[PDB]
Amino acid sequence: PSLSQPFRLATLPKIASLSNFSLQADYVQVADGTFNESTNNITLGISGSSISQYIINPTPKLTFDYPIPSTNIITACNAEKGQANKRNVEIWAFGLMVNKGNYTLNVITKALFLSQYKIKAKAKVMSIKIDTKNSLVIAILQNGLIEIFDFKLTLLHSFDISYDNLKYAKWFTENGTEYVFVLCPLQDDKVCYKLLELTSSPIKELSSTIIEGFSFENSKLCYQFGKLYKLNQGKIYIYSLPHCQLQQVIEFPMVDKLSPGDDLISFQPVSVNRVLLTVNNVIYLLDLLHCSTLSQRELTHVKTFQLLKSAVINSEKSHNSKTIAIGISTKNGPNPTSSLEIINIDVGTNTLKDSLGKSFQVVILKPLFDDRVKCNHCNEVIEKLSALQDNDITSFDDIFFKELKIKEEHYTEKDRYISDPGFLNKVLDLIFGKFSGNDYPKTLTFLLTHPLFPLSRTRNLLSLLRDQPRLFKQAIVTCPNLPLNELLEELFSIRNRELLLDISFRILQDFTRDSIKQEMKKLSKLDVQNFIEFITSQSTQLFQLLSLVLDSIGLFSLEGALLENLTLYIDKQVEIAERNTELWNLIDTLPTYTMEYLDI
Amino acid sequence: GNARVTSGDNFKHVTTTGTVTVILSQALQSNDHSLLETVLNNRDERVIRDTIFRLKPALAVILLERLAERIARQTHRQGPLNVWVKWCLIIHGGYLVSIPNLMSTLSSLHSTLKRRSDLLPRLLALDARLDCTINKFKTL
Amino acid sequence: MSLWQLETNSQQFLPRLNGIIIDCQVLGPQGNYYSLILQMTENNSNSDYQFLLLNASDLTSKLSINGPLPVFNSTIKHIQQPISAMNTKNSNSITSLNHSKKKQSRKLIKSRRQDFTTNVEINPINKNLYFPHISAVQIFDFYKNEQVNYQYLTSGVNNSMGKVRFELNLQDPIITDLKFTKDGQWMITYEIEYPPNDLLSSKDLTHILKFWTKNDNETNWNLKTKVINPHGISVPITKILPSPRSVNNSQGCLTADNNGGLKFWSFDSHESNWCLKKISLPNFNHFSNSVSLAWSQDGSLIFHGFDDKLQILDFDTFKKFEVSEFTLDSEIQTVKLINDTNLIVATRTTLNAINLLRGQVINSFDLYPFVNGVYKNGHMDRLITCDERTGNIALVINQQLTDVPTINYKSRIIIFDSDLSTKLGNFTHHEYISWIGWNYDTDFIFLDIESTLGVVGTSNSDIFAEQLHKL
Amino acid sequence: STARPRIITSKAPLLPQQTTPEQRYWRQYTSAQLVKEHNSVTHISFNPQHPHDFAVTSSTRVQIFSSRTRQVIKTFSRFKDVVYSASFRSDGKLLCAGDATGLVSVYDSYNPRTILLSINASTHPTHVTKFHTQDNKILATASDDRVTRLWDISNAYEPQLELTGATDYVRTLSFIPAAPHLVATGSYDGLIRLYDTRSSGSTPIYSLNHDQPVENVIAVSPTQIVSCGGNNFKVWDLTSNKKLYERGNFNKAVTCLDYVENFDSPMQSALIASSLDGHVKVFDPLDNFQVKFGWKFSGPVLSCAVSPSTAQGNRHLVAGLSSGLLAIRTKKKKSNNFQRMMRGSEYQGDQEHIIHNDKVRSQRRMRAFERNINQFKWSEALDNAFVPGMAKELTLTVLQELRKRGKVRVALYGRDESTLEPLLNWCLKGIEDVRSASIVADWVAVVLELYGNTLESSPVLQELMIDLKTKVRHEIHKSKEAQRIEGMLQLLT
RNA sequence: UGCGAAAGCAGUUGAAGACAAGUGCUUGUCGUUCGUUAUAAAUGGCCUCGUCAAACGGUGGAGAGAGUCGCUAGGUGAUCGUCAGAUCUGCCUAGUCUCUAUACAGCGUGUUUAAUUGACAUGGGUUGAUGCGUA
Repeated sequence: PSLSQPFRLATLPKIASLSNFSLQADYVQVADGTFNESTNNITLGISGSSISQYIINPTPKLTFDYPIPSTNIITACNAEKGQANKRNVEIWAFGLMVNKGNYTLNVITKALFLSQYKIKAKAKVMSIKIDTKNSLVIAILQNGLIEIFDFKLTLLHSFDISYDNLKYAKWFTENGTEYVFVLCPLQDDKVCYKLLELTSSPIKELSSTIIEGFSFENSKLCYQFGKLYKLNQGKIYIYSLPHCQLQQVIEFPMVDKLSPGDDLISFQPVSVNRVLLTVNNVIYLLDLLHCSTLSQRELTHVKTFQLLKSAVINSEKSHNSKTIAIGISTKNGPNPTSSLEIINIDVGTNTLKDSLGKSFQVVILKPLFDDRVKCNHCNEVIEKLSALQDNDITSFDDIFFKELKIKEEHYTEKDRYISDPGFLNKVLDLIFGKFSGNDYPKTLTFLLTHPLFPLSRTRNLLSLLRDQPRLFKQAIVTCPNLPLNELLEELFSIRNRELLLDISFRILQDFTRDSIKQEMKKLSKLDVQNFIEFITSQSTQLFQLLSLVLDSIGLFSLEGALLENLTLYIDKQVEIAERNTELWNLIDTLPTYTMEYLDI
Repeated sequence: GNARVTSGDNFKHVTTTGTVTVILSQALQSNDHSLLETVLNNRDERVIRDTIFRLKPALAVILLERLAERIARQTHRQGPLNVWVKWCLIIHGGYLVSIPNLMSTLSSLHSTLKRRSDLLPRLLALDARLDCTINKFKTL
Repeated sequence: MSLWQLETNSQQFLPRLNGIIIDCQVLGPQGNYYSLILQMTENNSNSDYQFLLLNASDLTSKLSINGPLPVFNSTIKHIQQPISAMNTKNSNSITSLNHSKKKQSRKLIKSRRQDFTTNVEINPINKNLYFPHISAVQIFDFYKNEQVNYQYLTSGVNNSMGKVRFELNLQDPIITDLKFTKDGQWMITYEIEYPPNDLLSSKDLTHILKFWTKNDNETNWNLKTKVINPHGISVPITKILPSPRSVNNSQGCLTADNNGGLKFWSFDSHESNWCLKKISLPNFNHFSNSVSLAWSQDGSLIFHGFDDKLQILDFDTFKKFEVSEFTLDSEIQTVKLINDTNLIVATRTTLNAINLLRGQVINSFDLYPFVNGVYKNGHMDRLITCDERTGNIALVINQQLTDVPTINYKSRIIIFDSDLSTKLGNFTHHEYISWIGWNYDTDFIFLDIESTLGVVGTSNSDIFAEQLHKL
Repeated sequence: STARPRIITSKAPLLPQQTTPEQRYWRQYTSAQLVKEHNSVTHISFNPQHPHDFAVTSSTRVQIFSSRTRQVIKTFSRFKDVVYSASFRSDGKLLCAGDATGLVSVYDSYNPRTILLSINASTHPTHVTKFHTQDNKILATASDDRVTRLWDISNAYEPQLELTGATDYVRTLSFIPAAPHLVATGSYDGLIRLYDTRSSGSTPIYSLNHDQPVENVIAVSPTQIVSCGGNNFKVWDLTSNKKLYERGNFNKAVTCLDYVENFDSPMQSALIASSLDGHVKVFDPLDNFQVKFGWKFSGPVLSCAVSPSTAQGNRHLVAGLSSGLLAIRTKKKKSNNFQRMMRGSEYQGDQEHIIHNDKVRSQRRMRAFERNINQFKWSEALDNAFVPGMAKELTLTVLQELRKRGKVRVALYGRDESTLEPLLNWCLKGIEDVRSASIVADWVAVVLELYGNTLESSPVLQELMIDLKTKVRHEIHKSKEAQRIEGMLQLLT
């Protein structure tokens, strides 16, 4: 999963209503019908400027613009293509309020102006759904009325939810049937949730519930696949349809540090169990199922980025993992300028592989039993060691062995309690700082035998221990996770035969051929040639190591004169190798007249 | 019953005149066993080298597969065909390296070669015992 | 069984009985029924008796009776093999009886390896209980508490003839592992065939793997494919893990060696057989029988613990993910993820819970006082079990002694919620608990060396009627 | 008690190129008769009805071959110049043929004397004359005049329709099943033209580009049409009007093509395609048209055909050669007073309350060696192993069973040089094959350990061991070579 | 026996009592004990219910067999010999080429993914056992 660099769609006009960046998004309305996975067009309603359609690809361009007076605020806007009495047509429906005195519901039909209509709506138009199959425009008013109109804006049916001050309404299709659920605030932080099914009455109420403790003023809401997502005070609350029951609450520690009022948060969905969150100029791609931050991107050249809408992938059914989102970006400077920007999103495979280790959430052995049967303080120690004078070996070993009650200079099964990794990391830092040169404490010998030797210190350890033959030998035999690079570079630079054999054994045991083969390739050609010479002058793994060298060299690099010397040597070995074999197997594996003298 | 047996190594689904290249390329493309077999009948190593030298690299891969199935069915033809296999691997080494998958497309070679190589320690043990008794009575 | 006719010294036979006949009798006023006791000396760990009642008319089993027949890793309590003409693996000579009894008591008291844990499986579709008996599988219904079936899953001299004297030293193939796909239609078996003694090929064990299938109504598994020597020659298949439901719709499995190899097999409809789809190279010459394998529910990543190191392998690449390498204090026994988030890893000294999401160990519990060397490598696999919804369980057994050890044992179950934060429950039983595994409903079943499957889980007419019935 | 297990024949792991169920069925076209004809046989067709006699066009004559007898039963020699087709009508009553002169003659099949209708289609040669499958009356004709006239048997004087537009010779006509209106023609232009007879016609509805001269076009199914031209055959879909598949296994130019479906084979449908390279190969439409079998013939194959689906008797595969050779391959398919005395055996208990069956099914007779193992005749079971005309696989078992039973030394005690020779002679041959190499290695070691002294005093055995010692050595060399190749491969990868 | 990999790495097989046999001594034995992690061999081998013929469906195949002085590559013999070669128009092995009921092995066709039928009175007696066929 990754976030593409945003690319500008258009520059927002300099209007007073749009001067408020915090409320700027509410004034920009995106049509649901035209912005999806497979569409290349975006229809947008910019309050006080126009309602405009843009083509995204190959390059952003403006295709159509309907001017609106500056004094009007676009409350709802929706556009869908279809066939109307048959001609291919595009139906545009937008709702405007002028000073709250009058509400306008307008319908525009374009030949793919064939007709334009307008009526006075009873209240603020919040959501509009255009049914091209039935040629019906369905508008949701803030006073709870659901009015069904034809393309001529003739009212056909009107349904009231019995509640006013509606604040959220969303359309969704399930199994071929259209639905809508509406959230209405009540007093004492109570919310009326009602589910409606669209079909004698075309509208049927399926569920109605009252939700307690659900605040709107500081809550950002979005919905995806029967799940309603609420962001509030850095906690994401997941409610599930049809009954809008709370399933899970996700604490997002990054948002908990935000001072209330200065940070601009926008929250939209992008795929299954995956949402997009923006905090000022930083963008996050979150996996809510596993609680992981898939991808983070910072837009240094914009003060704030606000989401408007995103095209959502049905990843369980769609092989596409790439989608697009639209938001408002505001630049830095004394005269800030807002721009519409599109971001391409790679959601990923919706799989645990993507989320592993990227969680946005931030040990002492315990006896298994608290209480006639057969049995078969790290900080204090660190402080004591830290107080020691530099190059004081005897005190260092005395404190470490005596405090921890360590009996052997090498790790054993009886020292499991010491296996807390941090204490080892600190002690290793202590050993390095206190001691340098040719004399190191016997503690290091114990740590080198410790199976949990830190990976952070494994690098260059052979170089550090290069001075002392004994410690170096100890590292090879038991020091875990020694980098193969250092072993190999040391393997072909040593001339000592004994260290060569063991390094071979160690390299072979802990690494596969495929990993070793690549590293040998990076090496210089002289060194392999030098190693090859030592051969011609427990041998099992050493030969097998040479076979690895030969393959990494490849066909082209090998030289004939050197090859023949090898060709002779290996033949001698095979003749011997055969010879011992029959030796080994061998270890595992009357006359009519005859003359005789009596014994009397 | 009729259950299929198998083994772990079946990695199946994971310059001079007289050269017989022209007949060979056709025989492999059309899978003409009889025509192919006349080509394999010649044994002159100089001819073997020249044929494989001019054979198109793409066809060489199926040639190895075709030789592979011949060897597996008919053990006695191991010797004569192995020179073909050895030469195909030598000349077209570079191309074979740059192939997306080898185990699947040369599974039959690996299956055939692995079966023989496994037998080696057992046969050496048989050989040693025979030399023990043969030396014994020849001396006696 | 031989019926000797003493009038003419002739005989009639009833051969190929399930075991050697410890006892015979004629039970009836007219000898209607013959009552037999059978032993099944194949299972040397335990004395597996089976009681037969045959109808004398046609010599056919009128009533066959036997308890559950597990195979423990070692002999238990005071079991002694029967008396034979020679001392062999499966029998004791005249002299060897007393000495073997003494050695058995001394082994149970003095020695420290006390692993009697036995492999068992639970069938998803039917919830019958599958016992890998020597060279056979015994299917037992614990809801009804009876055996339903007994099928020979190997070649070998199984029931072709009764082994006697030297033939008794032969070792039939042994079913080391037996596992079912999640869908429950496919049965995977892993078998080791032992060559006879005193031949050239008397040290090359043969590793076989087999795939069987059956419909729900049928009662006999049918062998569908057979792999001889998977992963190479003489290289064991230490572990089998059937695939999760996501990948190939539960028609696949993973097999792991002692050399670090992973082989992923799948069912190909076009071929109509199982075929080796993916492979990892077991080439490095590090050998260890201690290997752990777990698969995430999604099927994307695989956890392979070999010796003291755990590796995260992507399923798509079948290679290390691009931290995947985790070192442990000692060799891993069991790797399991209780839920998609948490991975529970047991080493020989401790057990630990790790968050894959955070990559930080949460809880660690010390096991060394109880599990030090009593269990061989890989049997902790069968002692520990994990539910798919609630949490896991750890089973810890210990010898009771008063004033040197005594043969009697005491077991303790510990229910752990996910990530081992809290102990949901603690329980103690009075006998060695051999195996505890998760039945697919909420409850857990466990097996005792007494072969007892316990479960841990959440008017004149009225007189006239009587007189008529009496008559 | 349990019935005795049957000894399990050994099965070594499957080797490449195993026999497939498709091949097993097609190998049963065994009986081969080669007939010679005066000139190249150009076209072959099968009567759709019983007994499905097939007609072959050669030179100036048409010959009908009986299905059972496989010999000529009727001969049509009235044609003055060469003849170019012998398709039957759907009913099978009529036979239509063309001439170089261009006339099209319709004869009553099985009555060569009578001529029913004679049509002067065109002055140019008339290569293809096919009846319409759905409709009996309408007859189609294709000429080198490049117009595929649609004739009617009732009215012969003028064509019902005259399709045109082809810029080269038309030699291929196909009628799509379930769409009788549609007609498919192929020209050497490289275009397959599809026409609709319901419309006015004379202009193709659309053309499919084949890029090489089209030699034959066959409608495999109502939505798929396969056309063989040039060095490949490509299957097209009309709904999409694009090629689903193409196969280029052939070397020479495909010439003829035939299709058969729903016959008793494992493979539901078969597509046989002539090659002109002497090959005629079978493709499977259910498997993306992959090859499954092939035959080779002496010369180029100019016509192929297979017996229809409802053969109702021995099947036939027929191929035609330019040399005139015709190749046929066939898949062959007391007293009353006594009876009244015993009349009950027929009854199967249909009217009875209770049906009780206890008879055990008859098992296949067990071979001699199995009888000896079951009776514990170890030594004899070894002798039966090495008998003349004993299949190799069966012999390998009775060695394995005895080893598995643990009876190897027991089977070799009472033996001398006279009776040991057969075992070594097999071993002399078994050592070569990979499967028996391990087993022979085992037995050979034992007889040495058990007959060392006997070997010294017997000269014949000494030779057997020298010869054995030679071949075991030769096997070492082969195995050693295989290892070097195996190492050689690992270097490449 | 312990550990381990399967390979192996280390370590064992002691003492008492009693009986039998041969001649207090010698050897062998233990339904006797203590302690240590710690050849066999009493002539002695697995039941009956239904057989035979002919098909059909999958699974394997070293294919089961007969020819070709037709090619390719080897190995090698008898007698003579002026050592260059001769006659046996030499022999054997392998590959190839031609052909046949795939001719060969095996599991099933009580329902299975697929795939069957037919014959018989499954009895008693008499002759031949130097049986019948073949060299």
